[PDB]
Amino acid sequence: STGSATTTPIDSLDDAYITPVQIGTPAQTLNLDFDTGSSDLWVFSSETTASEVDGQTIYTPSKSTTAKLLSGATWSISYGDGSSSSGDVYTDTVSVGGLTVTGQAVESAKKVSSSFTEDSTIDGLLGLAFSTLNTVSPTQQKTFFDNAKASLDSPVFTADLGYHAPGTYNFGFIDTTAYTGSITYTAVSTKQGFWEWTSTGYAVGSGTFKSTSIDGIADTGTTLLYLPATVVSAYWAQVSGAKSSSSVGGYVFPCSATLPSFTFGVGSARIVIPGDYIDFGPISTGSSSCFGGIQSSAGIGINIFGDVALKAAFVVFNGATTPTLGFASK
Repeated sequence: STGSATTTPIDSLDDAYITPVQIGTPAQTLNLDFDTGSSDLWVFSSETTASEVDGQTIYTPSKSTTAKLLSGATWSISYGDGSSSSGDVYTDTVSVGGLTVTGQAVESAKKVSSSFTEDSTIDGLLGLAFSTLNTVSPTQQKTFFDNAKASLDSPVFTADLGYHAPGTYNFGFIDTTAYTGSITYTAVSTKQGFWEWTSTGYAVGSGTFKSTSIDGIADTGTTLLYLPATVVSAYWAQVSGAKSSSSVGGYVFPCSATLPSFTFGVGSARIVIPGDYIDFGPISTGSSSCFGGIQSSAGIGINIFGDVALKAAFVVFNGATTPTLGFASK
């Protein structure tokens, strides 16, 4: 089997992407944030504290003929941005782009933090990291991908995120029309539960490539590219008027600037992030100061190849016995 679903930016900055997902019988369609940096599929629901729901579409398990409470199971998650959610657990039929999993754990939110309430466009998350990170207790549950895997034509999914435009998540096949050139594959460590890999270096604009190992994660659920302070300083030093602002919370630059590209290495291959992808717009409405899309990972504890990086590539998440990541230009 295979599945193919369009993913759409939630706003004009590509802060996140939402993908329609069918849950239950008859189908209830919710727009979920596919997150390769976590491993819980959780949704706003009929059980979510009413004051914490503001415009989201909710899952109502009592209206689904295929829903069943996983008795005694609970979940609780907190994300890198400090947001969180928690609740109880159902199993139900879940379909993404024509690919159906029966008995998928659907984590029903009883409580969500303010950032989720305030984002009317995201009805929940669909985690695509390794199932070892799943937060269900007492017995951890499998991700949608883990459950689908044995049914898939090939044990892969691909992320093809758009710059200010829709893109695609495919399951079970590689669309050879969706990228240019070849896909370069690189090793993955699952030791921390992430799609963790080692970039071979970077270049700033037309500069020479610096060969240096940068360990990080491929994370569709993070907006920006977070890299070591050395790398990030070298980038912004090439932008007139750029500086790190503690009051704003990162590097800022004059909105009139022309940003250099940023190249990262994947083995002997190279992915070029155009300068425009690094512009995240005014720091506040009407400001002539703009926020950078490449920021320091110092204090996160891990480097993160978030959407700024991933949307410059066609990315293969290979869930074979020995997992790997593939990157192609597009």
